[PDB]
Amino acid sequence: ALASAQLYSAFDFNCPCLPRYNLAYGLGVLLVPPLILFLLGFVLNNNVSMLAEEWRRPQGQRQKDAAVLRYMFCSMVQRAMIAPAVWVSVTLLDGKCITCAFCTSLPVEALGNASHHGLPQGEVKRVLARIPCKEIYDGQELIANEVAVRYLRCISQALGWCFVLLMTTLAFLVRSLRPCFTQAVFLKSRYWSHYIDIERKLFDETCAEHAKSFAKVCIQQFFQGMSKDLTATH
Amino acid sequence: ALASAQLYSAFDFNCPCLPRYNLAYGLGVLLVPPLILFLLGFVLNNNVSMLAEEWRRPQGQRQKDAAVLRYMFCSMVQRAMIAPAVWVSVTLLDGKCITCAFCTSLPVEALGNASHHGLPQGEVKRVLARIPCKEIYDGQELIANEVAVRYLRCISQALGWCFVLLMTTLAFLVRSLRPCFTQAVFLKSRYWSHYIDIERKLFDETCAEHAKSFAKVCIQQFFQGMSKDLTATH
Amino acid sequence: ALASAQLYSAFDFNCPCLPRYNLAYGLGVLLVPPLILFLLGFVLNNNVSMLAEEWRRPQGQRQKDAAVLRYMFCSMVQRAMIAPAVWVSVTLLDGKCITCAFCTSLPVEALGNASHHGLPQGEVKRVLARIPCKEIYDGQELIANEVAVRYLRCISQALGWCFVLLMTTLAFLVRSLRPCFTQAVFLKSRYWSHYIDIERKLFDETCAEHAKSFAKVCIQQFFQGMSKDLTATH
Amino acid sequence: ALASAQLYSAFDFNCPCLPRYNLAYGLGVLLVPPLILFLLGFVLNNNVSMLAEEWRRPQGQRQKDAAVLRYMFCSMVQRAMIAPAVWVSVTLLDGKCITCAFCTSLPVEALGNASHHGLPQGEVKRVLARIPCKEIYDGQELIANEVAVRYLRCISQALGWCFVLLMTTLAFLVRSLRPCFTQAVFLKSRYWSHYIDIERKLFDETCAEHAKSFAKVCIQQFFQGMSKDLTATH
Amino acid sequence: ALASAQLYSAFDFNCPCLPRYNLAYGLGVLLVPPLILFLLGFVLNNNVSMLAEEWRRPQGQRQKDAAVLRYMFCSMVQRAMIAPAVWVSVTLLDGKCITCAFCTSLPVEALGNASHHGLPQGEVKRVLARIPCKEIYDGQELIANEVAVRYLRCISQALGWCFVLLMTTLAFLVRSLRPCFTQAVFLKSRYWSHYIDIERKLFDETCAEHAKSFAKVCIQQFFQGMSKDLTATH
Amino acid sequence: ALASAQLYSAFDFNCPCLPRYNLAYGLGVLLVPPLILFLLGFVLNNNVSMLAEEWRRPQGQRQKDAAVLRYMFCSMVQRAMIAPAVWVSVTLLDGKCITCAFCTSLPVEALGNASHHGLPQGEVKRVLARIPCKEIYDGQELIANEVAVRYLRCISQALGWCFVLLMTTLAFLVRSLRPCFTQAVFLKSRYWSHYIDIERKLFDETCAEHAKSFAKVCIQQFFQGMSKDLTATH
Amino acid sequence: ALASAQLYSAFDFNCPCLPRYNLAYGLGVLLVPPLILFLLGFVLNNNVSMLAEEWRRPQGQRQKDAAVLRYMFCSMVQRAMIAPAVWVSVTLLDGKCITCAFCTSLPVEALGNASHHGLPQGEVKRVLARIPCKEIYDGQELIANEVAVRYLRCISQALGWCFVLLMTTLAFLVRSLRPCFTQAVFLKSRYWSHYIDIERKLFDETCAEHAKSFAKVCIQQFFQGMSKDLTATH
Amino acid sequence: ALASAQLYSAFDFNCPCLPRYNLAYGLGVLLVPPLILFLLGFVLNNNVSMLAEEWRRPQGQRQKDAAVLRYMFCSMVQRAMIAPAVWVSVTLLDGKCITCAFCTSLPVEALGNASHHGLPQGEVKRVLARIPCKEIYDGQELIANEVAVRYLRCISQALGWCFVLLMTTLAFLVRSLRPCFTQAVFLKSRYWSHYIDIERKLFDETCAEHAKSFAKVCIQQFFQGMSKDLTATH
Ligand SMILES: CCCCCCCC/C=C\CCCCCCCC(=O)O[C@@H](COC(=O)CCCCCCCCCCCCCCC)COP(=O)([O-])OCC[N+](C)(C)C
Ligand SMILES: CCCCCCCC/C=C\CCCCCCCC(=O)O[C@@H](COC(=O)CCCCCCCCCCCCCCC)COP(=O)([O-])OCC[N+](C)(C)C
Ligand SMILES: CCCCCCCC/C=C\CCCCCCCC(=O)O[C@@H](COC(=O)CCCCCCCCCCCCCCC)COP(=O)([O-])OCC[N+](C)(C)C
Repeated sequence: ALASAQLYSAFDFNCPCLPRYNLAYGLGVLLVPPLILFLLGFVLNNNVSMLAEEWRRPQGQRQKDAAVLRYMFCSMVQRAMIAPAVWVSVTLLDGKCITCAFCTSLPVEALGNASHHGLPQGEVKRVLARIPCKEIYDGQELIANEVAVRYLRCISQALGWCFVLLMTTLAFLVRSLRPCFTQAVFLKSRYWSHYIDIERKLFDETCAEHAKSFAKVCIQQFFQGMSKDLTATH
Repeated sequence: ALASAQLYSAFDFNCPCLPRYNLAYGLGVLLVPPLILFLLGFVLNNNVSMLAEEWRRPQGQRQKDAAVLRYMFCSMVQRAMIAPAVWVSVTLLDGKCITCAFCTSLPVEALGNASHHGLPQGEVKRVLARIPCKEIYDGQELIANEVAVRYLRCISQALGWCFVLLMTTLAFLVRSLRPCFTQAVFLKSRYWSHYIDIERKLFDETCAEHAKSFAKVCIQQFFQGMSKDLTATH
Repeated sequence: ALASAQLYSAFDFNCPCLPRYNLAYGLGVLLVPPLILFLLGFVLNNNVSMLAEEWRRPQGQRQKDAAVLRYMFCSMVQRAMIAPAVWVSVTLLDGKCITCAFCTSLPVEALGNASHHGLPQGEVKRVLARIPCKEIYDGQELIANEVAVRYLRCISQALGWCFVLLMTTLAFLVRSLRPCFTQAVFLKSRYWSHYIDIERKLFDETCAEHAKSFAKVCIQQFFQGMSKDLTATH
Repeated sequence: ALASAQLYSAFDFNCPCLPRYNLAYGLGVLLVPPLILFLLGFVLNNNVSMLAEEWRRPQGQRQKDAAVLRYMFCSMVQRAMIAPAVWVSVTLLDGKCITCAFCTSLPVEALGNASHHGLPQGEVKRVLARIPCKEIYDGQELIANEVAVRYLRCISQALGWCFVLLMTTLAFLVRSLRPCFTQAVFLKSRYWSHYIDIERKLFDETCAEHAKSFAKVCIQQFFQGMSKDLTATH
Repeated sequence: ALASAQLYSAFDFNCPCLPRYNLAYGLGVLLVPPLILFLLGFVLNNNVSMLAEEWRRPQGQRQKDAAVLRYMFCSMVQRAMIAPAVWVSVTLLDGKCITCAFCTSLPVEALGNASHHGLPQGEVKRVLARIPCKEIYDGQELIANEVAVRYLRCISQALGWCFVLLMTTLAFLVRSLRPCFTQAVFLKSRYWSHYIDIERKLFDETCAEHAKSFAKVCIQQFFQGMSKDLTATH
Repeated sequence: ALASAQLYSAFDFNCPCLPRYNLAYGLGVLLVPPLILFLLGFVLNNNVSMLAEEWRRPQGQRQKDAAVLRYMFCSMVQRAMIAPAVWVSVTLLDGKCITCAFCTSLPVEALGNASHHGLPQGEVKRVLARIPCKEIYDGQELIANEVAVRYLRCISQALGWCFVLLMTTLAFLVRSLRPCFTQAVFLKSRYWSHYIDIERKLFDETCAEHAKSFAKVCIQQFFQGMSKDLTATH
Repeated sequence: ALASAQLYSAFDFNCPCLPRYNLAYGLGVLLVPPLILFLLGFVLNNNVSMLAEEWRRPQGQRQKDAAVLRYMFCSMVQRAMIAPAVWVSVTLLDGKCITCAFCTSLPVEALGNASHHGLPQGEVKRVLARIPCKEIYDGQELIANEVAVRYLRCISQALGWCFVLLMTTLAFLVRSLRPCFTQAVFLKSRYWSHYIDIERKLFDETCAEHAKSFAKVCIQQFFQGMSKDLTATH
Repeated sequence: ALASAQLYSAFDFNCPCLPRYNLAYGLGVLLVPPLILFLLGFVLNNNVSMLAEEWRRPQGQRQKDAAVLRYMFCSMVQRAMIAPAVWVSVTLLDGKCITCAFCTSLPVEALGNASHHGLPQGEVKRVLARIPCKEIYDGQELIANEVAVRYLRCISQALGWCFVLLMTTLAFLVRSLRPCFTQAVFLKSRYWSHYIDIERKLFDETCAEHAKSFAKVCIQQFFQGMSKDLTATH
């Protein structure tokens, strides 16, 4: 979870100031890295195999239970949401992922300069699009680069807090209510966990103990056959 | 509690210098993050489920007691107030959350420049609003940017200390008085806590001990059936 | 105690250069933060409840003693004075809390420039008041900003050391004399402390031991009722 | 795995701005260091010898099993892919390895300057090739150096995330499915590991114990033969 | 002792360049902080009360001895001198505490400029006094500010080493000679220390052991009276 | 091994820009430091003496074995190659050791300026030789100093990776194949190691135990002969 | 010993450029701090009292021995020389303590400028004396300030190494020869040390054990006399 | 050994640019510090006394042996060479100790400027000598200061590596050959070491045990004679 925030510093955002690629490159940085951390939430878990080994059979003779599986699945999905939830928020509290996503859509005749200063309806996208990357901006007449960053960098943080609110309100709601939390079905899941754990621990003990009783018959053939006597003796 | 103060440095405040959005964006940074830490105070607690499982039934056959619940609820709410209390204070001891909230309301004909220098009653909001963000300020004639920050940044810290005073005086008052602190009802709550704890500890012992007595009948079927003899023996 | 000094660095002093608000904003930073740490000295203590539970009854049937309470009260007040004592001193060894408190009162015709250079008796407050905040000072003729800071920043440190002297001389005096230090009454207080401590420790032992004898009758109802047999057995 | 990322900082990339060598020097930094970490993944493993000692005999009398080997091989290859997978991604999230690979191929008459400004079809490679190394660039007329880095540095990160997605989706797929994961064959592999380990541990015990029973007959010949008496005695 | 040196860095010396206040503000920083650390040396000690409780009675029936007290007193005073001794030296090895103490007294017609350049006998104090604070110095003609700091900053360090010499020579003298060091009286003091220590340790044992035998009769009244039965039993 | 890389930072490379000394000073920094670490690999080992003590006799009556020695020798040589292998690579990934080795050999009429601009065939070495040390370069006309460093600094890193590839491919090959790895001869070597170790440990025990039985007869002659009585007794 | 070197950084050398005071202030920094560390070497030792208590009596009835004292004295003096030896060397390896000691004595007509350029035989001291403190130097004609520092700063380090040589040669000589190192007298000194140590350890045991047998009769008078009963019992 | 390298940073080299003193001051920094560390290698050893006590007698009745001494001596000398060996090398890998040693000897008519530009055969030493200390160099015509440092700073490092090679080749040679390494004589030396060690350990035990049996008769005379009764009893 903590690695989700620090890796954002390693990434070096930069938006290609082009008309139709901004909307692609912006959202992609917003949604795809979440999707990675979602799937990555499963492979790090250990019970993922049991579901596939169990859910693979479309015959109904499944071993564990019809209801315990639904619980264990719905539980594992919850502990996965934490990683992508952190990413989508902390990236929304910066604006850079959003400042160049919709930069080619804001209104200029409302908060910026006048409605028109002598440019067609096509170059406006050609000119507004370069709002980020404050080193090549040919639209200082149409709107100030310093202001148009404030208007958008602000709107981002609104979605930032309004997102974190709707997220925590959801955790507070499922953490204290019905969604497959029943007392009976809970004991089954917690019990089958210990069965899986002491199995692996108890198996390793018997195997190693079986070898030690068997390897000794081999190590008495390398010995007593080299020379049966050391020549280096004085 | 300590994470409430350090996260303020991670956030990068910046106020959109517009007439009617300041008052929105200012207060929102003041109140919403508190509301997050309030709800977050519950989900981190563990007894939250017991209340919902208990308070859900609107029938009166509740198990624990009619009075113990009211205590445990009123206790949990107290340990939640600490987080949002720290946020609302330390953010009030900076002014940035408040300097742009009411910047479009102070009087200019009292501490600033003269009463009027040739501007209508509409642009004053248009001009005063940009007092923060000291890079685009077209009102150096109407009031100095250096002074108008002092007048407001000062008034903030007054509410800062005056808030922390009324807060600590409240803690000192409830920490040594009546609010459901009775000796009898207290023992019930402290007793039902240990019942919940040694339950989980004592349950895990019996389950694991039950598996170990049962798994051994399975591990004697993988063994003694592979070959009953190692071929690698010399 | 140590947090009293370090928090001073977190606070960012700045004095609103106005005529009648300096005297308010100055002293407030001097006295109010002390008052916070005073009350905060009680809520962190644990015996505060016993006094309120005991001193509440205005009937005279108080349990502990008529004299032991007076000792325990007068003792707790002493260990509270340490925090505000550190604050009022270390803030007096800087002048910033005092340089703008009385900056509108010093004499100019004594150490500064000439007695009068052509200004009325009203603007002198209007002009002298801005002595701190060395970026907008319209009184370079009436007195040098570099000198008038020395005269006041010096007078502060006089009260600084003269305060710490009168403080330590008071600690040295009460630490080795009469103020309710009698041998008899002392043993009562030290004895009732251990009674309060081993009570809480001894109570938790019996309660937890009572549950463990009782929870076992419940955990034999979830078991032996699931199936009495594992289906996953080979 | 972690050393794969940090060593990238030690390496100091720099692309020789020549026409036909870019495409060589670029890909080489992309593919060769992966190939090193692949082979290096084997030599650090310990079971590599057993395969060669076993797979060397092309006669079919192999000792372990016909199926266990295929598992152990296919398992070892998996834990090797992690190192080169990290390299090829983190180097694709920078562009420098890719910005000079294809810099001599992008279109100029699409996103850059005009289609032609008076240069033949040969020097374009001669001029475009020096796009990186922003100190000797004789093509400021044909396309801006600041823009042409954005267009390519962006396209890299697309392959960056699109690579990491297809990678993690592959791990999630093989981590929960068929590829030689059968229960029977698994026990063989895990069992032959312990045999190899307790062998080395049990052999060292017997050898050292055999010497200690034998060395003592030698150390009684250096002693009792020096003088049988110390001369330094008083 | 070590805190005496480091606190000097926290203090921010600055000398008010006035005629008759230098001599006051200079010595005060030299002597007063010593006097604080002297008295502070007592309150941190623990035997201070015994002297006051003993020396208070002006009747001669004192308990301990007529001679042991004189030893214990003369011993405690010695371990106090270490703190102020460090302060007065390390502050003398800087000159700032002394450079502005006597700056208005040095001779100008000896090492500085000529004897007289056209100023009365009053302004010389008015002009020489501002020698420190090298930002407002109207006496560059009468003596160079760079030289007059060397002459005084040097004389300080002479008293610095000459002080530390006379100090260590005093410690070496009393550390190996007569001043109430007799063998007989020494054993009394060292013996009465252990009596005071094992007293407090042995008292706490009996009191706590007495409560535990008594509290149990109270904790059997909260129990067995709540309900004698848990309702939450299944 | 790790000290091989860090010591490179301590060394301060600098190439004497002369015609025929570059080729000497360059290669010397490349090959000689390797040769040091090779020989240093032996003296740090401990079995080096046994070979010399054994291989010295050119008579054939050698004690250990005719075959075990060849193994132990060929093993020790392998663990020595690691140090010089790291040096020759990491120094090839910088170019400075190679940029001035062959700087007087590259072609100028291929990638640099024109074929000839008015200089004989002798001064070209006189002029090209100073390509490194970019402070005295009299050949800005014949070829740019910025480009000619790229051409050579690049060619180095080609040999860098191409070297590390051929190295790791060699380790992977000998780590899993024939070169005196036979099972029989291996047990001899591993067995004679323990003999050497427990010998030194077992010898030190007997010697120290022999002295302690003998020193006691000496320490009863200094005692009981001083005076047989202390005079300081009271 | 190590504190002798680090304290040199704390001291801030600066030489008063005057004719006859240099020679004083220079040597004083060289010799006096040594003399401090010499005497300080004794007071930190513990056997210093025994000598004074023993050597005080000029009667010849001394207790320990006529010869053992001479050894213990000559031993303690040796372990004191280490501190001042380090100071006098490391301060000689800088020149600042010596560059201004003899700066008014070097020859100018030998390594500096010409023999005479128009100044009397008195001002030469007046002018040469200010050679250090390279901010006010009125002798740039008579000799360069940059050179005359080299000539003297060099001569210092000659005495630096030549001192450390004669010092270590002395330690090597006394560390392996006659100066009261005899075997007989050595055992006396080493024996009387243990007598002094186990005395203090054995005395503290008996005294504390004597109090504990005695304090108990006092603690049974504060108890059983308060009330013999707690009133707080329920 | 490691302190030999770090102390080089503490020393601040600087060469007095004079004709005949360079050759002195240069070599002195090269050879003398080695000679210090050589002698210092002995005094830190402990067996140095035994040799002097033994080798002092020129009579032939020496106690240990005629051959063991020669071994122990030749062994101790070896472990001393390590310190000065490190110094002479790491100082040769910088040139500063050598750049000003022979700076007044290199040829100018070979690698520098022309053979003669109008100066006699005497001033050449007068002018070449100041080659280091690149702030006063009056020979920019005769040879460039930047080049003449390269020519000499290079030649140093040749002797640097060529020295370390001949050194390590010597260690590798004596570490595996004849120089008094015989098996018989080795056991004597290793045996007499343990005799010396357990002697000191066993002596301290008997002496301390003898005092404890004797001090008790003294501590029963200070006790039972003070008063035989405490007066402070209640
Ligand atoms: C300071 C530290 C810095 C941190 C870094 C931060 C940045 C991080 C950025 C990114 C992180 C990305 C992580 C990737 C996923 C990791 C797991 C994995 O890969 O395992 C899989 C790999 O084995 C396979 O099955 C893949 C095989 C596909 C072939 C790929 C060709 C590679 C050669 C190149 C030729 C290219 C030519 C084409 C050119 C386009 C499966 O093996 P496993 O054993 O089952 O894995 C267990 C996984 N577990 C451990 C998670 C449980
Ligand atoms: C902060 C730290 C910095 C990190 C550094 C980061 C940078 C890293 C960069 C690069 C890392 C490169 C690592 C190399 C591989 C290492 C392993 C190895 O080499 O072992 C082999 C070496 O022994 C041989 O078999 C090779 C012999 C070939 C002769 C080479 C001539 C050398 C002389 C020069 C003349 C040249 C003249 C020609 C000039 C062109 C085999 O021995 P082993 O005992 O079986 O090895 C076990 C290996 N194990 C330990 C892995 C299990
Ligand atoms: C942060 C830390 C910095 C790291 C530093 C990095 C830089 C490192 C740079 C370089 C490292 C170089 C290391 C050198 C080799 C070390 C080992 C050695 O020397 O031992 C030998 C020395 O004893 C001898 O046998 C040599 C005697 C030759 C005489 C030399 C004259 C010296 C006086 C000067 C007059 C000159 C006059 C002429 C002027 C030209 C043998 O003794 P040993 O007991 O058998 O040794 C065991 C060795 N072992 C411990 C390895 C097992």
